[PDB]
Amino acid sequence: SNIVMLRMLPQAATEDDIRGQLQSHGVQAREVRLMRNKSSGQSRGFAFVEFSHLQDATRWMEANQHSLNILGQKVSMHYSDPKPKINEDWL
Repeated sequence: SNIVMLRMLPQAATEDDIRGQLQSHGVQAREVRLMRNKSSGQSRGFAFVEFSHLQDATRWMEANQHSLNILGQKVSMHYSDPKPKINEDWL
């Protein structure tokens, strides 16, 4: 899988906090879904982070033993899908 659902985030965390954590492991995020949007609803105490490479999700997962820590909150990580297999990317 290349998606990393980050459950148990705080309200206060940002898209940019996560950019920091990804880059500390030396992993690009392809995309980040954490607050900001309003519309789709990314502002709940989770993220839906996606990687360019299926291995890279597993990289960030296992290199943190399947738990991160952002603004002190203990965050869990879960594959919410294998990959986005929609035929559209603007729907």
